[PDB]
Amino acid sequence: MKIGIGSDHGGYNLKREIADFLKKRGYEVIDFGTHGNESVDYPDFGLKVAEAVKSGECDRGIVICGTGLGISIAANKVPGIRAAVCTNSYMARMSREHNDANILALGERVVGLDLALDIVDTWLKAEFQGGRHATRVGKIGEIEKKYS
Amino acid sequence: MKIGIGSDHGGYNLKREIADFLKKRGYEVIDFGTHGNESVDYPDFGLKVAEAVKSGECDRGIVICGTGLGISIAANKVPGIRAAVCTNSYMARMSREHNDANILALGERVVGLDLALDIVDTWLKAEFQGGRHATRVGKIGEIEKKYS
Ligand SMILES: O=C[C@H](O)[C@H](O)[C@H](O)CO
Ligand SMILES: O=C[C@H](O)[C@H](O)[C@H](O)CO
Repeated sequence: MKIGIGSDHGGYNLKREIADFLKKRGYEVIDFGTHGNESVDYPDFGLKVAEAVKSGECDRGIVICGTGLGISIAANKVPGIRAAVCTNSYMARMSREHNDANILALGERVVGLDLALDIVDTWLKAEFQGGRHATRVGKIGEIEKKYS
Repeated sequence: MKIGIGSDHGGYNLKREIADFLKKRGYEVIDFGTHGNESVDYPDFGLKVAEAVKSGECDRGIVICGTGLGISIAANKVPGIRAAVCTNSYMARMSREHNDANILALGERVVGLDLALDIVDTWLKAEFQGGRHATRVGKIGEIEKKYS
């Protein structure tokens, strides 16, 4: 499965580390930048990732900034995107099992590298559980439809 | 200022504790439910708080579920809303300083009571820094306008 990855300059080093981790594990990775330490705007990169997931060019995405917060708020503006800011593996698992998140958000300034790899590992392996969780995900879809 | 709060059954007990904390400090609190431990759907209560913040009936909102994830994703579907899921005081502070978050999201199954009160304290007292952070909040606005 193809993973889209993106960051601002606040998530760029952790992005390089996760790109490396993902390839070693045999995922195909599309990197939407940013491509250096220059100051950039997290919404641009959140959008590239979220649009790639929306359009099926990626199956899922990972977005990284200092805290994860800005880039995932932005990613969540896109209809059909469910971006989950996770700071431990329990949140990562539930974001798959309950919320069927198709974007994982991370904060390079909040979680250390090995904690972030545990989180990414957990999230890639967890599976949506349907049932009442599909019903609730539909109700997120109803919000999107209301403001569309 | 007036604070809207809401939860699903997974966030109901933390909600009661936070309401009590906020009153004690002299905030006006509008509780949007849920009002018991019955199984409910986090988007309904996310929407209620998010629409109250948007309509200016509350100044800011606090939304609570098991992880904070579902309710914050749903709250983020409403234009003009910026819901931040925080698991520590640092994230809470940055979410105000950088992202100008007007909803705090919490997970009752992730953060213990006194940590959650530390996060709420930090979040209520932090202030938006403007500047380049305003520019980036406008680019979040551009995404909402694109899918509007
Ligand atoms: O929420 C966005 C991120 O924290 C950004 O990396 C910081 O603003 C870096 O200045
Ligand atoms: O993201 C929403 C929360 O995890 C909910 O409280 C749980 O699904 C409770 O079943």
